[PDB]
Parts: sequence; C-alpha cells; structure tokens
Amino acid sequence: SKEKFERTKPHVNVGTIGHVDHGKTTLTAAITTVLAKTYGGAARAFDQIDITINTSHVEYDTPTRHYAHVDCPGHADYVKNMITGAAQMDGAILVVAATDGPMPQTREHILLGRQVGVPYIIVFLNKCDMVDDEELLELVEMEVRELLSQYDFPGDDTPIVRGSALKALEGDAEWEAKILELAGFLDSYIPEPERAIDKPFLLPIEDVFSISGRGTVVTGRVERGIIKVGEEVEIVGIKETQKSTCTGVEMFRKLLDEGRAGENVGVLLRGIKREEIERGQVLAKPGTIKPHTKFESEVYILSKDEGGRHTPFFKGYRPQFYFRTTDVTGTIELPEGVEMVMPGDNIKMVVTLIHPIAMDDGLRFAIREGGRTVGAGVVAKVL
Amino acid sequence: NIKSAKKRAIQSEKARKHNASRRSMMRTFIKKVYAAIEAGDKAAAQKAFNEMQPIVDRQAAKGLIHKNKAARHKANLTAQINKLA
Amino acid sequence: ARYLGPKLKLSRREGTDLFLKSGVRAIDTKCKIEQAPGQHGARKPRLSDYGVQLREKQKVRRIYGVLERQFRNYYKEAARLKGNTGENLLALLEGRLDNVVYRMGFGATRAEARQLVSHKAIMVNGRVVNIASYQVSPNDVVSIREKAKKQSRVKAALELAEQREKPTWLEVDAGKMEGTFKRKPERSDLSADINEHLIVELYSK
Amino acid sequence: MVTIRLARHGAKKRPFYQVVVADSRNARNGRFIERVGFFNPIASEKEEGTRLDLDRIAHWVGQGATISDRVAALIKEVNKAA
RNA sequence: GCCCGGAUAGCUCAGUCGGUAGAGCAGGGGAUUGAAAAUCCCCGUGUCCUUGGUUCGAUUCCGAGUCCGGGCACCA
RNA sequence: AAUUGAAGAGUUUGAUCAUGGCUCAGAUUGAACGCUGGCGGCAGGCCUAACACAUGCAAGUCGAACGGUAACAGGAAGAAGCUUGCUUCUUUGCUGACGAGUGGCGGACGGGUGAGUAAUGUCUGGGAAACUGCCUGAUGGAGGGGGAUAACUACUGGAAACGGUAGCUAAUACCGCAUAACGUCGCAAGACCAAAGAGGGGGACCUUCGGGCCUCUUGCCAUCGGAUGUGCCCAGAUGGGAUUAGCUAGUAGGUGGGGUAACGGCUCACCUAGGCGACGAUCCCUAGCUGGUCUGAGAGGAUGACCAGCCACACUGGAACUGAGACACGGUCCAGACUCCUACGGGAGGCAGCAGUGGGGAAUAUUGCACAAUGGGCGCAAGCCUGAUGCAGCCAUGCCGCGUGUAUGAAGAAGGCCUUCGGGUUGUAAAGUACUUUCAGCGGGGAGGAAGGGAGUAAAGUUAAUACCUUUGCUCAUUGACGUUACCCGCAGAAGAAGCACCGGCUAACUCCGUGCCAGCAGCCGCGGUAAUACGGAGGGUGCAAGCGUUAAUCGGAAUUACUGGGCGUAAAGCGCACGCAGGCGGUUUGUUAAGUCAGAUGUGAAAUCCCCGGGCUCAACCUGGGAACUGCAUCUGAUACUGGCAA
Ligand SMILES: Nc1nc2c(ncn2[C@@H]2O[C@H](COP(=O)(O)OP(=O)(O)O)[C@@H](O)[C@H]2O)c(=O)[nH]1
Ligand SMILES: *C(=O)[C@@H](N)Cc1ccccc1
Repeated sequence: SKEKFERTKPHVNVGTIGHVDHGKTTLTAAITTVLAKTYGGAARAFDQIDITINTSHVEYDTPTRHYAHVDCPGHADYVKNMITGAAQMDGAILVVAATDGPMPQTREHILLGRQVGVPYIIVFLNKCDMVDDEELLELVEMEVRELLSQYDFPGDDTPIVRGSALKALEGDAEWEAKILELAGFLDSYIPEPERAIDKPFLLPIEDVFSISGRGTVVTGRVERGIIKVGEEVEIVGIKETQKSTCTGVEMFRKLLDEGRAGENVGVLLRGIKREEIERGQVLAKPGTIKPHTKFESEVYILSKDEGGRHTPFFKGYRPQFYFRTTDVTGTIELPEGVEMVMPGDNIKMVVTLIHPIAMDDGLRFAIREGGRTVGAGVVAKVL
Repeated sequence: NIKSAKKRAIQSEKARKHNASRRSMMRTFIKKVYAAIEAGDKAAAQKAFNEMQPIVDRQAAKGLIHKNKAARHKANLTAQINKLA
Repeated sequence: ARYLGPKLKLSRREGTDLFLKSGVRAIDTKCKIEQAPGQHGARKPRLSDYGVQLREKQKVRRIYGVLERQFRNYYKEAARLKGNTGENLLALLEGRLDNVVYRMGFGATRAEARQLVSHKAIMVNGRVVNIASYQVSPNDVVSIREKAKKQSRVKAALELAEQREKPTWLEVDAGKMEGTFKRKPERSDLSADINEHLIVELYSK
Repeated sequence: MVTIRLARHGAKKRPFYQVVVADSRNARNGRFIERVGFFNPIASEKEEGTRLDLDRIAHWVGQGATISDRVAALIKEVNKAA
C-alpha cells in the first residue's frame, strides 16, 4: 502492499562500493540514521541491510531529492552481483579504509564500474576514527586520487570526504558531521542524468521475486521508455521470447502508477512463475529486439597488471558476454590471420553463443572469463 | 469477527444471561409441585400449582416458552393432582 | 469458409458441369474437360459404391457452395420435416437467398451472387441482407439497394440470363430490377439431372 | 410472504422478463409457485409485447400476496381500463 | 542467488597426485546363402563436456561457464 | 401438426461354411497435446489437493424508536477587523443531518464446494399426532406505575486485544399492576395470562407556557384464519461383492414419568423375549440424488458439468446460545493441527463468497466497471448496503454466422514435376485488365435496454378544513456500468486475413526419386531383404476448414449379456443320478369376489430442456408464446373374457 509513493523528489540512484570489512554496510545504515533526524522515513537498521553479499537496495532522501542507495558486495568472489549492482549507477560512493589504504582489489572495484561507465564517484575515505594524523590521511587520500587519475577519472577533482562510518552509526555528531556534508557532495557533484522516456521501452531484468500471494515481481531501473499498468510488454531472454502485461508497480513497497526511466521499480506481471524468468533477460516493448546465435563485435583487451589478461588465447575461446545484465557465454570464431589475441588488441571476432538473447547493433558491452574482466567494447554487427 | 454485526455477539449474550435466569426460575417452581406430589398433600399440591399458574402463562405471551409446552405442564400436573385427589 | 481456389478443377473431377464458370460466355470449351481431373486423370476409376455416394454429395454440395458441417445441418432439418426427406433437402438448399437471386440472373455465377448478397446490395422486402444462407420465405419481394444498382456488374449479367431457363417458382422484373418470389420449388421444376436419392442413404451411415 | 416479481430471462444484452409468483426468501431465477404472463420490453412494434392474466393475480392478492412496484406498474401498463 | 556430485569412445567405469588414455559388453566390415545363424577371417570408432592459466609438458593442478540431479535460501 | 424409423468391412485355413474374440467406419465431451490462427454472435471455463493462503472486497440499515452531536452545514446570541453589518468569530442540540452507544429488523436469504452419505437422504404417491417472523382477511383492546444500564464524566489494568470500580439519564429495552375473551388447563364449576408509543398538520378551546386536545398515517397485543415455508411417518423405486451368513440387547414391543412445536425408546424405570434375514440382513468398497445431457430405431446402457429443485459441509472434531427459523460461511464457547503478532504475562486468524497466490496437476481465465435494469435487506420515502445480478477483459473450449474477393484472361508463359523426351501436368491458376467492398482501420450521426423517482399542480376522497395525507392525470430538469455501443452513412486500397490430416486394403485419392529387414510407418491385416503407390523428400491429388489431426473417455457396431432379441450331440455350456421344501407353473364345470388386468374420470407428474406449430435478433446459433409430451403413480366409478382367493 500500500501507500502510494509520491513523485515529487528527483530520484538519483546511488550506492556505496568498497571492500570487505571496510564499512559499506556500516555507512549505509548510518546515512539513513543521519537522514532520520531530518525526515522520519529513514534509519535503515544494520540488521535491515544484512558482509553484504546481496545487492541490497535501501533508500534515503534529503529535502531536495530522493536517492536509491545500493549496498553492494565489496568482494572479489562476488563480482557478478557487483556488475549488476553497477547496472543502476547514476553516481557511486567509494569506501576506502585509511588503515590499510586503497587495496588493489578496491582498485579493481573502480575499473569494473568504469568499463560499464560510472559517471561520478564520491569517495568516502573510511576508518577516520582510527587515526587523527592528517598527513597520514592525506597520503591515503592522494593515493585514491592517483588511482582515479590513471583510471581516466578526475582524480585531481574527485570529492574526498573523510569520516568514520563506525561512530556515525552510533549517533556521534562529530562523525555524523561528515555524513551531512557527504550529502552536500552528492547533490552537487552528481546532476540529473539522462532518462530517455520517449524512447522505445527497455528494462533490464536484474532480480526475480515472488511475493507469496500476489505473483511475480521482477525488478530493475528503466533505461528508457514509458509503460502503464495494463500495457502489454514482452520479455526477451535466453529462453524463448515471451510476453505478458503490467498489473502493477510498487517501489520500496510503496505504490507507483507509471513506469519511467530512472526509477528502480518493481513491476508486477501477469501470472508467470519463477522457473520461466531469470536474471539476464530484458523487459521491453512489443517486438523491438530478437535473439540471434551469430554476431560480431569490436572489443579491446587490457593488460593483467591493470586487471585484464596477460596471455593471447586462441580460436574457440569461450568467455562470458555482458551487456548491462547478461551473462551469456559463447564459442568464438576468430578472424583468419589472427590465431593468437594478445592483451592490447582491438580486433573483431565472430561469436556463436550458447543461449540466444537480444542482439542489436550499437550494443555497448563488456567481456569476462575465469574470474577477471578481459575487456569491453560495442556490438557493431549482428549476424 | 471484524464486522459491525458483532453487536449481535455481546447483545445476544446479554440476552442469554437474561433469558437463562428466567428459565431456571420457571423450572424451580415446577420442582416445588413435584415435591408436592411426593409429599402426599393433595391440598397443598393444589396450592403448589396456585403460585406457578400465572408464571408460565406470563412466559407464554413473551415467546420465551413455545406456548405449547406451557399448556402441557398445566395438563399433566392437573392429571397428577386428580390422581392423588 | 469458401473454396477460394480453381473453380474448374473440381468440376473436371465430376465431369458434369457445375456452372461455376458461366460468365458472359455460354460454355468454356477450353479447359480439357471430362478427361482431366488432374495428373493421372486419364485412367478411369474403380467406382466403388461408397465412392459414388460421395461423388453425388461432393458434386451437389459444390453447386450451392455449402460446406460439410453446414450441409449436415440442412440434412438434420430435412429429416424432422414431413413429406419426402429426399425432397426436403432440395427445397432447403434452394431456400438460400443466393440461390434464388441466381435464378433471377442478378448474378452471373453463384460466387458472384454470394458477394452480391454479402456486400449489402440485396434488400429483400426493404430489409438488407448480407447472409447468403438466409432462408427465403414464400410470397416475398427481393430487391437491390439503389447505391448498389447498375454498378457495371449487373449490366452484362442480366443479358446472360436471357438464354437461361428462368424457372417458374419465381419471376424477375428487370424493368425496375426487382425480383418476386412465387411458390416453393417443385422437383420437376429443377434441372432433375442429379441423383439426390443416394445422398439420404449416404447420411444413413 | 409471497409476491409477484420478475424473473429476468433472455441472453446477454437481450433480456425477456417472465412475471412470476414466488416466495420472497427465494432466488430471482429460482424456486417459485407459479408463473403468470410475461414481459417483453425489447419486443418489436407489433402484435404481442406484454401479456398478463389479471384473474390469477387477484386470487393471490386475495390471500395477501404483495406486488413489486415494477410489476404493479405493469398492471397500470397493461391498462385494465384501456 | 549459494554450495557439492556426475560430464572419460554406443553404454558403465578403471587409470590422478604432471610424462603422448584401457578393458569389458558392444557393434560392425568381409567369404558361404534366396537371406541369416552357426563357422572362418579382421578388428578401437575416443574433441577425457568445453574453454583459459602456473607450462619442455595437464584426464590428473587452480579455475570460470554450460548441462543434469540433490540440499539451502531470498520475499516489490 | 406433435418419435416418417435399424447398413457393414477386415482378420483363424491351401480353400470353405459356421462358432467366435479382436479392430476400424458414427456422434459426443466441463477436455488435454501438437500445428496453424481473421472477426463477430451466444455459452462454457480448478474435473486433481475438501491442500495451504497476502491484501482489498463480499451485509448492512432505521432519527417516522431513544439519550445524545465528537464532527460537517446553517440559524441565532455574541464578537472583532474595519468596506458600520463586508468579515472574523467564542458559546449553543434550537434545526438539516449525524460517527460512537442502546434498541428493532436482517444476518438461517442471496453465494460456493461435493468430503461425507447406500438410506437419517433423494425421487414418486399418499398421510396426520404439528409449527409458521415479514404479508394479508375477521374481531376487540391499545388503562395506569416502578426499578437498573450503555454511551457519557472521574480514576485506572494491560503492548495490544480487551477490560475494572464508583456515580449520570431516556426509551417501541426489561419488569409489574388492571382488564380479560369464541384463548389455555379442566367433565364442569372455576382458576389464569397481553401490550408501545411516535410522526405530519391544525381551528375553537386550552396553555405550571414541555403540552393537552382533534384528525390523518403508522406501529403495538391477543385469537380463529389463509397464503407460504419448514418439521415428521409410511409404502415403492434409488449401486457392486455371498471368496460378507448370521445380526441386534435401548435393541422388538407394552405400561408409567419426563422431554419435544408435534409422534415415538427421543430418553429413562419395570416387565415381556422377541425383532431383522435369501423378493439378500449386517459387513466391505465405491458414490451426492433427481429434473436432464450424450449415445441408441426403440428398449436399454453411460452419465448427473453448466441452468433448476433437494440434502450435507463450512480449518478437524464437538456442544450450545439467541431467535419465528440455525443446533448457523463473513457469530460464540472448548480441545487439536497449521500460520501471525508479542513489551512473552497473553492474544489474533479460517477465500469449498469475487478476484488473486504458492503448490498439485496433462489441464480451466481479471486483485475490472457499476448499482442504469431485475431480485434481496432496513426505511414513510428519499436513499444506503448489494463480487446477487447486470456487463466488460483473457482463452478457438463448444455451436452457429461470415471473410480472406468477383468477372475476364491462352504465348495455353516462367519454373516445378512426370515422360513413349511427341508431350502431358500445375492450369483460368498467375501476370495483365475492368469492377465491388462485408468484416477489419479511421471519421461523424444514432437506437433500445427507462419502468420510475424528486419538485410543482388540478381534481377526487379523508376531515371541523380549501391543510396534512392518499389516489389519478399533467408540466419541468431528467436517472445508462456496457459505450471510441446495436445500427446506418462515408473515405482509401485487393488492400490486413489458409491452413491441416491423409492418398496398399478396410476408406473417398498417385507417380517419381532417395534409403535397402537398416532407418522408420502403423487402428487391424501388415509394409521395408537394392524396382516401396504403405518409410523420407518433391510434385500432384483427396477430405475438412479457423479450424485440422493425435490422445483419453461413454455409447453405437456388440443379436460378443440376446426384455424387445442368443445359446448347450461334437464349436464356450446339461449338476453323475435322484428325492424333495421355499418359489414358479398348472386340466375342466359352476357360482362368486373384483386383487392382477382393461376402459373412462380426477389429482399429480414444477419450471427450463426434448417434440409440433408460430414469433423476435439481416439468418443461424440463441431467446421465446402456446400446445403437446412427461410412455409412471394414487384414488374414485364401472366391465367379467383370462389369471389369482374362497366353496361344491
Ligand atoms: N573504526 C571503524 N571501523 C569500521 C568502520 N566501518 C566499518 N568498521 C568495522 O568493520 C566491521 C564490518 O563492517 P561492515 O560494514 O560489515 O563491512 P562490509 O559489509 O564488508 O561493508 C564492523 O565490525 C565495524 O566495526 C569505520 O568507519 N571505522
Ligand atoms: C522493491 O522494494 C523495489 N522498489 C526496490 C528493490 C529493493 C531490493 C531489491 C530490488 C529492488
């Protein structure tokens, strides 16, 4: 369920990214605690979010805008959830421990969001209550600045907000002072992003839920297009392309009436089960994209010291392909003349996947395999 | 249950306390006349009926007793008092 | 529901004419008739009795343009009436409105006459009918909607019927382009070259 | 207490009322006592469109059978005097 | 969504702790016949699911992913 | 006008004629699977888990019953701004109306399911020992008093649920007094028992200034009724198994007391020892019954979805209360299981009501709109509640209707295909050309479903009255969810609309090629072993059509359960023989009875459905008037040939 959600506050989807034991979750509960004293519709508890292995999405809002925070797993073994966690970024928050400094893995968290295109980052240098020596805080801060500088970001212009999520969660004003000014940086460094509402409708399928007694409630933030309750919208996935109709949409357990780009909503369909729909599909407009089993692309492969590969693979190599929510692997037919693809190549390759899904030209996508990101690119050709 | 007709619960139960109290008093008078038959005082038994006659008759018009059972007690007990007298 | 195919192929099957292609011309003369139902049509059939029962029904049913399921219902109504169950089938099959307008000559062929009815052109008793399977009642006047009169289809059509027999169970005017239906069709008043006797025995089983 | 009501028959969008004599506690198109006459509101401007036997009504009214306001209106609509 | 078990020629499995993959049941190719059996003469048809890495070298080492089955969740 | 109605073939053998099983040709279903898919109309749509359920919603209402008004809108007193009546505005139940409370009524209907039920039920036809709110006929009364309480204040337990204590006050709440009858008990005499007032209007009179009084309407009590409903008892009918043969002891019956609306072992006390059972008891299993639907020539057999009547259940089990009526879906008390809340003491909950969900399963849909019509509840009415009902959305699930175009067109083409390489075939098929336009798409007019109701008004009655009220005409603004409706007009272009099984025989219809007892087909007989009309492809052709086939199921064929209508010397089948009870059948004459039987009358056999004749939606499907039918049963009155009872 109930409670009609208001369409007054501009909604900017954010989220804390970081590392294990850093305090992504600690800061998440603390921000809502801070926003709890300015508005009585917050204060997400620590036991409410829960390490946070799932892409937990709680929300907080300042008297100016509304925000959809994400508490992603800052873990290497949970990169795929982090990829889909980065599927709803309009701006992020980097949690870096000023105790062990920026970790090479925390360094890896920055690059993964970059190949998928994270616009802005508000780095919250965490664990400040551990040390009061400012010059030691400066070297850890500048190393994060160095990190973003060599990773095509304004490391020289990245908003560094010091602070400790620990006492900020305990209600200590001094450490809560950093959180208040943290929100000051969020509304200024991150403007209103692009939401092509008049474009053919497209909604990435991220998570599948089944409310016991109401049906199927798939979710995700709309990329483009407008839908209304009662409109027939079809679903394209690795299985046979199916269809359904909208029967409702509630956001954060709060009712909504129209689906639009920008809002990470939970749409309710027409009586489908759990064994039909899974993560990776796409909710779209009637007859927009059809699946294929043969396609080409223009991809680039980076180096292993940065995070990619170090050795040139061969023909038949089968990596997973990711376009905003897809994890479809496939047999690769390399171009004649290039038997070995060394790290640094910017060639094309003919792909023969194993599970047919939406294939359309101009599809910016990334490629992974074996636990690391091998590169990124754009699908220019669809056979 | 959560209905405005839950009135009938408390109201009819309040009716239960009233009707039940009146039903026992009607019966105890009949116990007096049965003790009268066992006592062997045919005159006192006639006198026993003398106090219960306006009782059940006043219960008859109220619909409390089905009116048929009311006259039924006045039948057999009359047959009892003539059996002794 | 209609055939929507080659109007002479099925007629070449039977050998007998079905008038599907009457048109302005009298007789076709160029379709390699009577000896070509198809590819191996030169070899004469074994002609089993079961087949000949079918051969009269499939012949006559294509004459009215009615289809099996519907033709079975005409039979169902035929048995529950009186008189002659065999002749019951004849009067009801003639009872269709597209059939009566066919005798008037307002339509060159029945396929032509069917759309004539289906396109609100016919207005019997001042009531437009699109249903070709309309059961025509005795003593009534059929007509044509003025907007759909003399629309080039009926111009060459009426002069064709002059060589036709023009039955006695109805009468056309052609002066006001109107048709008056007389008494119910007799068995002797129709062509009488078909054997409808086998049909009632066909549905016997 | 029995009454003279209307049993709404006919298909979807095209009804046909059959004035009946039924028990009050029963269903619309259910158990009754007897049926007397009918009511065709969608009848053509022709011969028959509304029928009702006045005598059987009066016999039941004699014992104490009430009539529905719509049905009692038919009595005025059938025009006893006209 | 998570954690495991089978993925080894037609079928079921052995073989591992880096060193150029086996057996059985099969089945099949030929001479004889109208045609087979019996008889006699010959036999391995394998991407070890696929793909990548530490490589003189990986079934066996560490891994992802896909398929199938078996347990736990999560609840707009 | 009213049942004008019945098909067979293949397969045992070398061959035949029988007996005899097996299989197919038909139609249908609450369907499902596969493939394909244009629309409209009328229906149907969880059969399995009577499995578990989120949320919303499904039963409220009356001020013309009462105390009151916490709110909303005014009047009125007043008060503050300041435009001195333009505004602001604190009190006030004096009004319109009105949450919460008392009370009257409804909630026992409407709605859903088929677990249980083999006779407590149901169907058919009778019967008597009853009851019966709302409605209505008849006849009288409607006199006079008293004591508590909820809401509300004060305080207070508990998280909540939900209470506790002391006080406040009214009534159509409760409880008396009086009067009693054709009412109740009793042989009678006698004894005994009821109730409640409000609302509208108003003249004289009267006004402690509340009001009485008069009149109209309505409501109240009792009794004999009636209509209707319900309860109860008997008789016949209502499945399979005898590899279920003895069962029963409050059980069979009687007297007495009690109880029940009413009768009774319904229940107890004593007494008697019997009652049920082969025309099948008890026990076991399975199952809702019927009106009907499908099949069938009929008789029968199968079956009991939807519409309708009846019964039972309401998470499992159980009991009871209120009331006219339940021993109760959206009531209560208790135990149990499964969920939930919790401040851990203790509480909340029941979708087999609409939707909707997890799961089960081969498989059956929307958390829509509206009370416009009909029906239901309260109310004077207006209105209000109404997931009944009326409609809409999804689904080819069914039946019916329609469309995907018509006419013309021979170099009788291209290409495919076959070939005696001549040619044939596809084939008027296409292109080309001349036209038409339903339904789809779009744009405008425009039904009917609507009867009423509210205000005003005249007349006729009521009455002291031109008032109130009631009734009948008339006038005004009108009440439509469906709904960008039905239907009609118009514009553009052949424009958006054909597939599917099969082709050896049974059974309507062929060749070629490719594969060689391999792969596969297949309802049965069987096809394939290197020349397949049966496998696969292509062409052609057949059947049907927005459906076409596969599969499951019932009946038909099956006279292979034979009542209509079969068999036993050898094909399945005469007990080895005999006696004999129950049962069945029984010569002939007369009388008689009138049970079986026959004719006729009467009541009943509900409605819808099926049949005949008509009618309304362009037709049909469908809806519908009347008649007929409902082939049976019960009672009455006659008849006497045949059978039965009695007598010679
Ligand atoms: N001193 C300090 N400790 C922190 C901070 N943030 C988190 N931690 C500690 O790190 C632990 C894990 O924090 P968590 O938020 O679960 O991290 P993540 O779930 O890996 O994001 C907690 O026990 C905190 O005490 C911080 O800002 N300051
Ligand atoms: C439901 O609350 C969505 N509006 C937000 C969301 C929360 C958690 C995970 C996915 C979506």
